[PDB]
Amino acid sequence: MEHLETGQYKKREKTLAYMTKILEQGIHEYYKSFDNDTARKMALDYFKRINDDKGMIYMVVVDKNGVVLFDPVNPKTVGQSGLDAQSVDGVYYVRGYLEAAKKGGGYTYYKMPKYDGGVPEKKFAYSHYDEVSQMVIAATSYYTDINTENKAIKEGVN
Amino acid sequence: MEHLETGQYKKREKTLAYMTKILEQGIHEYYKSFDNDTARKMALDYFKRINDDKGMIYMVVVDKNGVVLFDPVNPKTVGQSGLDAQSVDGVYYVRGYLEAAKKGGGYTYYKMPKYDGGVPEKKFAYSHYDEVSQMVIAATSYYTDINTENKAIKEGV
Repeated sequence: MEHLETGQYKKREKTLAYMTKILEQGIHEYYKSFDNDTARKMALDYFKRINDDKGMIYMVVVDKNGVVLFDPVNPKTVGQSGLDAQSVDGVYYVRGYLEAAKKGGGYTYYKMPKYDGGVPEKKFAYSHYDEVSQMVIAATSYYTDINTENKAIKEGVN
Repeated sequence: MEHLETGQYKKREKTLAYMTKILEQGIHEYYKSFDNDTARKMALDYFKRINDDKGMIYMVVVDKNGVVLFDPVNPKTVGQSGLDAQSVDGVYYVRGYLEAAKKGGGYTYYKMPKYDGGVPEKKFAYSHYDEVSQMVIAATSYYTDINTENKAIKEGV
C-alpha cells in the first residue's frame, strides 16, 4: 500500500509535466496574435477557471524574477515579489518554482491551503519556464485529492 | 493485478472527462476573442499539437451531425460525414461520440491505430458537446499507453 501510494504520486508528477506542456501549447495560440498584456490577461482568466473547477490541478504563475502573477489562494501576493514568500512549513515556494524552471522543469513540495483561508495541506508543484509567454507556469496538485482519486483502486486491493 | 488494471482504466476515464472540460475552457478563449472561423482554426491547430505530443491523450472532433472535423489518424475522413464510419472491430465510433454527447458526456470503446497506417489498438474516447464552439470534442487514450504509465506501479506490486 505504501509502494502503491508512492507510485501514484510519481505518476501524478509526470501527469503535471504533461498537462503543463499542453496548457502552454493552448495559450500560445493567442500569444501569437495579441499583445502581451492582452494575451496574459486571457491566459490568467483561463487559469482562474481551471482553479475554480476544483479538480485535478490548480495553477500558480510567477514571472522569471519571482513576481507573483497568479495565485488565488494568496491574492495579496499578486503583483509583489514572491522571493521571500514562505509556506507554513517554511518552504520558499517561489524560489522552488524558479530553481525547478532553471533546470528545465521540476518539482517543489510544500504545504498550502486549497483556497484562501482554508486549512493547509500537503501539495506539490511542477514548474516550467514558458519562453513564448515568458511566464514560469506551475501546475499543482494536493495529496488528499490524489488519494481521493485513487480510493477505488485502494479499496479494490483491500 | 486484474482489479488494479480495471481500476486504473476507470481512473483514466474520469481523467479524460476532466481534461476535456479544461480543454474546452481553454479554447473558449479563442472563441471569445476571434471570429468563428479563426477560433475553430486555432482549436484544431491546438489539437494537432496535442496529438503531435504523443502523450496521454489524442483528440478527435466531430460536429453535432457527425461530420468529422479533426482526426489525424484518418485524415481522409475530415470534412465528410462519419455516421457510417466503422473501426476495424466494427464500432460506429462517430455514432458513439454523438450518443455519449447527447447524454451529457460519455464513453465509446473501439480499436484504432495511434497514427495513420499503424497497427490497430484498443482505445476509448470521452466525448462531450461544447456549446461555445458547437463541436463534439473527444479526448482519447490507448490502453497500451495507460499500461506503460502504470508499469512502475505494477512492478512495485
